Amino acid sequence: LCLSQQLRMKGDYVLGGLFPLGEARTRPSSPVCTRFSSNGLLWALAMKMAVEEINNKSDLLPGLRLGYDLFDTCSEPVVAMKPSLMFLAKAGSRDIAAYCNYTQYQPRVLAVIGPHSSELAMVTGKFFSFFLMPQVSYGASMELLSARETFPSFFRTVPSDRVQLTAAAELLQEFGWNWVAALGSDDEYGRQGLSIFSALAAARGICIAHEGLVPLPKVQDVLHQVNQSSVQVVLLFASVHAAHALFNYSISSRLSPKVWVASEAWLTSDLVMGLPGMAQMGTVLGFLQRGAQLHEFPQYVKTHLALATDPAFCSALQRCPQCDCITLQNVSAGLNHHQTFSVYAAVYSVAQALHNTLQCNASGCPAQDPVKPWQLLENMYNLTFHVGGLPLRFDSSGNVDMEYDLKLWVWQGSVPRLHDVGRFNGSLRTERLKIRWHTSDNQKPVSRCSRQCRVKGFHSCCYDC
Amino acid sequence: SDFYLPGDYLLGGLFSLHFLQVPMCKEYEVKVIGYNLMQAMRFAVEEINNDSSLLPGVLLGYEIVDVCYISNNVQPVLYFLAHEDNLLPIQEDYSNYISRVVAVIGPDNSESVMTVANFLSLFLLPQITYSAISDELRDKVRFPALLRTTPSADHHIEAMVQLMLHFRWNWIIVLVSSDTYGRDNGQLLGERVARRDICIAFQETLPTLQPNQNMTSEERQRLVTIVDKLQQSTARVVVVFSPDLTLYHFFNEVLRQNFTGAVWIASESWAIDPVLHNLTELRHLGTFLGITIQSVPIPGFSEFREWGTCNQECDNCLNATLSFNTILRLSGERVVYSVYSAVYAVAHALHSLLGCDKSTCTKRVVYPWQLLEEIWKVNFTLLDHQIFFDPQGDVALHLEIVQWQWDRSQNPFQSVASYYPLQRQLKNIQDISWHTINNTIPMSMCSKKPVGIHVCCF
Ligand SMILES: *[C@@H]1O[C@H](CO)[C@@H](O)[C@H](O)[C@H]1NC(C)=O
Ligand SMILES: *[C@@H]1O[C@H](CO)[C@@H](O)[C@H](O)[C@H]1NC(C)=O
Ligand SMILES: *[C@@H]1O[C@H](CO)[C@@H](O)[C@H](O)[C@H]1NC(C)=O
Ligand SMILES: *[C@@H]1O[C@H](CO)[C@@H](O)[C@H](O)[C@H]1NC(C)=O
Ligand SMILES: *[C@@H]1O[C@H](CO)[C@@H](O)[C@H](O)[C@H]1NC(C)=O
Ligand SMILES: *[C@@H]1O[C@H](CO)[C@@H](O)[C@H](O)[C@H]1NC(C)=O
Ligand SMILES: *[C@@H]1O[C@H](CO)[C@@H](O)[C@H](O)[C@H]1NC(C)=O
Ligand SMILES: *[C@@H]1O[C@H](CO)[C@@H](O)[C@H](O)[C@H]1NC(C)=O
Ligand SMILES: *[C@@H]1O[C@H](CO)[C@@H](O)[C@H](O)[C@H]1NC(C)=O
Ligand SMILES: *[C@@H]1O[C@H](CO)[C@@H](O)[C@H](O)[C@H]1NC(C)=O
Ligand SMILES: *[C@@H]1O[C@H](CO)[C@@H](O)[C@H](O)[C@H]1NC(C)=O
Ligand SMILES: *[C@@H]1O[C@H](CO)[C@@H](O)[C@H](O)[C@H]1NC(C)=O
Ligand SMILES: *[C@@H]1O[C@H](CO)[C@@H](O)[C@H](O)[C@H]1NC(C)=O
Ligand SMILES: *[C@@H]1O[C@H](CO)[C@@H](O)[C@H](O)[C@H]1NC(C)=O
Ligand SMILES: *[C@@H]1O[C@H](CO)[C@@H](O)[C@H](O)[C@H]1NC(C)=O
Repeated sequence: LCLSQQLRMKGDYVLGGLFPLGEARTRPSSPVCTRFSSNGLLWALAMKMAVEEINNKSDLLPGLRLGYDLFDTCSEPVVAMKPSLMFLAKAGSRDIAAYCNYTQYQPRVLAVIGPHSSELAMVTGKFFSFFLMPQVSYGASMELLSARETFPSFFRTVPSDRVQLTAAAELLQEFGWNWVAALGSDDEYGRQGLSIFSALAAARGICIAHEGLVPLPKVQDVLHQVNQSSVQVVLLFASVHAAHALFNYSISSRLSPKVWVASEAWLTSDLVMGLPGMAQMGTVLGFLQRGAQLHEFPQYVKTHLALATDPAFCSALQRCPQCDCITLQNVSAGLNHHQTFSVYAAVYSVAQALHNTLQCNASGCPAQDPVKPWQLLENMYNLTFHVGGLPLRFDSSGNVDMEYDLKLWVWQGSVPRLHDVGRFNGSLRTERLKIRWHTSDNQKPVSRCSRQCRVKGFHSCCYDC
Repeated sequence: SDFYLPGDYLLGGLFSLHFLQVPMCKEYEVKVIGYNLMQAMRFAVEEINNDSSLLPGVLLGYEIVDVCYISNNVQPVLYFLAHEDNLLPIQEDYSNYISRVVAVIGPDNSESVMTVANFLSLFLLPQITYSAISDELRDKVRFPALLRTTPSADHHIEAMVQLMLHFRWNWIIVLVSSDTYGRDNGQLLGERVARRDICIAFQETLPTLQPNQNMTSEERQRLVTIVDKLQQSTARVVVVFSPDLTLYHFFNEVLRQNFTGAVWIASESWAIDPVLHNLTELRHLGTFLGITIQSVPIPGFSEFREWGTCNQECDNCLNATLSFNTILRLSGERVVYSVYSAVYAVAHALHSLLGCDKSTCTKRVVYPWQLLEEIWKVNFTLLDHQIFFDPQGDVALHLEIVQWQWDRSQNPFQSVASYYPLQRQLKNIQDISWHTINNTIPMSMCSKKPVGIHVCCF
């Protein structure tokens, strides 16, 4: 299909890409991923579309071409480290020197559109921070990436987990639920979510009755401890598989309905929405990211896949050997993905930061020596970049800002659907008169403890008067 | 200087001696423990060279680089992996690639070891870490080339639980720190303690507060609330999982608030911490116990220590360790022997790989993956301890519950129990001087029909 041949195009400033194009030792041999992942290719194509339509623009990066180096990084970090080491090699050379600091390097890519994975983002950001290479990531949400002490050059176009956990704590405090149970997946995502929510609850007056980790596919003990407390609201900050395992077990065990606060991982995933019998396990309330979508992206994918088949185009014109032997059917499933806008916005943010750094103007742009990657960091913080007509900004911590929508599962003929019952923009706003609860009538469930009159709670907050 | 000795086979060393501009590690406050461990590694290399039986005719060199706790854990690794011209090639296969160092004695904190191992895994360069106790380092698919000469937090938590069971404490308080170390340690202790009929009254997180700094009022109120919760609670055994730096402010409130009569259990972070025992005012707070490594006396190392590119030099280390010489001498060797045995395990693996015996060796070229292959199978006697690695890259070195007795003329941390990781059983428990009126063992029970979530309470 000559598709993998288009993961590289030269330019005045070449971008870098870390996408999960493929999926899965005694010798130090880099593993090769032969399995094909559709999301990785879709995100690579989103970055490609952003770069090409930036090149088409006249008032953004005038008179200069923008390239990219899309590199397949599996979920493993050992396979992703090699593209990073190639990223930081001197242009035209296959060696990376061992200098005492960043100022002596001349990297071959201006910036890196970092990995989707949060653990991979941690590893590659820790590596890139030595060289002060700007790396803006899509879909890496875990909060500890926001520490400028250890990640001076890590940016992201997705909100961190702290924003949604603050929204959840605000929802608990507004609804009067100050006696709740907090659960998280046993992986790093759930543990970090639990650690953040502990401090948020302690600051907001909420006490956690029980704080457990749900294992990925024990669970009986976790659900028994949850039931031991008179807790009506449970915050489940877990991944899709851990949440699915817990919900399957509690459905099989006929566990009583509860208010479930949903992370963005399983709030919308059809694996848990379509689980039979879930309608009898209480209301699911979650915060879903309020972001835009690439309206012309599916058209772009289909026309690019159609054009890749022409022998003349490829003749005029490996990273992903399995990307050649595919068809439109293998990729049309995830065409309307939200992370495509995140990749597109990351590319646009790097383009705007570069345009500001060179001090280019609409008619033309001044000529000077090429800028090092560390020169972008000054103009990446405190930066306003417009993506699809909607303004976006990078925080002092490298975090982007977007609103959230409070959604609930409304059941109609065993078909759960999301409806807007709130909106978070740093301050929660809800319409509880249109929230349909699971109780006998439409009364909000009561999950409360008395702070003043026997001590109780995981952190010894409440009292049993 | 002492940060480099030319030799036939080099040996990287990473020791913790302490956005546009990068603050070098040399400007931070000097940590004596790192310099002590670095001297331990140098003495081990020197003693290996002295001895004509192990690696005969082969010089063992090293390249020691000052690493920080978090700040710098990248360039050191890039420098070790590069050639003599500070140039590291990028290639898919490293089976025939020769690095400057053949193995590294890795850093001492979990995050630094993870960062170094995530980049050494591409070359399968051996890395033996001392004093790092994360249970996550036991993953040999995530860290194929990572080994360890200390027990993990598994055995530290096991020792704590056995100490609790021996003295019949089933009502304990857990205080963790905000960093990943305290959270992981507290979660592991809780999950282990929940199945041995010991209940946790509550758990709290201490704020991140480095000493010698001005702290805000919110942290002060948090400490006030935590100490008030401690005082109100009926549990009189407190386990603290926090770095050795962040506890000075917290113990001052326990004292300023005058909360007395508790048994404090210390993680390895601050159990043998000499500057923290230097406080000398916590004596009225109860009894202090701590989990750490058994002392292994290295003959000739105390006299060797007393006799003595970038991030590779410190100046205040000698003058800082001069004032701690006598307490370090009396406390023995705990992590020093870990560095010693790491160096000796690497040397024995090199000796086995070269295939020589009491005569000149073959002096062949060595790839670090080959040395990593050969080092899993080392099994030798070093100072009357058997040094061999578990299938998860760990050495079963005996732990020790140690009791803080305030006496400069004796061992400042008196050993009271010995933990054996191989059998996971704590034995040889000696007399403990209790804070009670008649030296009776303190009681930590919530109950002399169930009440509450805890099974221990009724
Ligand atoms: C760029 O403009 C060309 C015409 O100059 C057009 O054919 C192409 O589709 C555009 N590409 C984009 C918008 O990505
Ligand atoms: C859960 O708690 C309820 C209410 O106390 C109780 O009836 C039930 O037996 C408990 N266990 C399960 C498995 O539902
Ligand atoms: C749900 O849990 C039950 C009870 O343990 C088990 O038999 C069943 O296989 C689980 N279902 C799935 C889809 O894993
Ligand atoms: C394309 O789809 C077909 C039909 O499902 C499948 O057999 C093939 O492996 C796919 N190609 C890939 C994954 O590269
Ligand atoms: C814009 O940049 C061009 C090219 O460097 C320069 O000649 C011109 O003066 C700048 N300003 C305007 C207003 O065109
Ligand atoms: C930088 O942030 C400050 C403080 O929020 C703001 O006033 C300023 O406009 C920002 N600068 C930009 C967006 O260029
Ligand atoms: C956030 O939403 C509230 C209403 O919920 C509104 O009054 C406020 O202006 C909004 N803030 C921003 C910064 O948009
Ligand atoms: C980088 O290292 C060089 C080594 O020559 C030194 O001169 C320079 O000051 C360093 N830059 C920093 C620390 O920002
Ligand atoms: C042996 O090691 C000691 C340190 O204990 C050192 O002083 C000495 O030079 C070495 N060689 C001999 C021959 O003693
Ligand atoms: C703040 O720091 C200064 C300077 O070290 C010190 O003298 C003072 O005691 C600290 N605290 C307050 C409350 O000023
Ligand atoms: C103990 O500390 C408390 C709390 O600050 C203080 O009021 C009291 O004077 C101190 N001394 C005694 C002997 O209680
Ligand atoms: C230990 O504490 C004492 C008493 O405050 C102090 O004088 C001494 O400097 C401290 N440090 C040592 C002995 O290293
Ligand atoms: C150590 O302190 C002594 C005085 O006690 C001084 O003479 C010497 O220069 C110091 N050494 C250093 C700062 O390296
Ligand atoms: C190591 O050697 C000792 C002494 O010969 C032996 O008893 C022990 O089984 C060996 N250990 C292993 C793990 O092979
Ligand atoms: C302490 O023990 C001694 C020795 O048996 C006994 O005489 C004394 O009465 C005891 N005191 C208390 C307060 O139990």
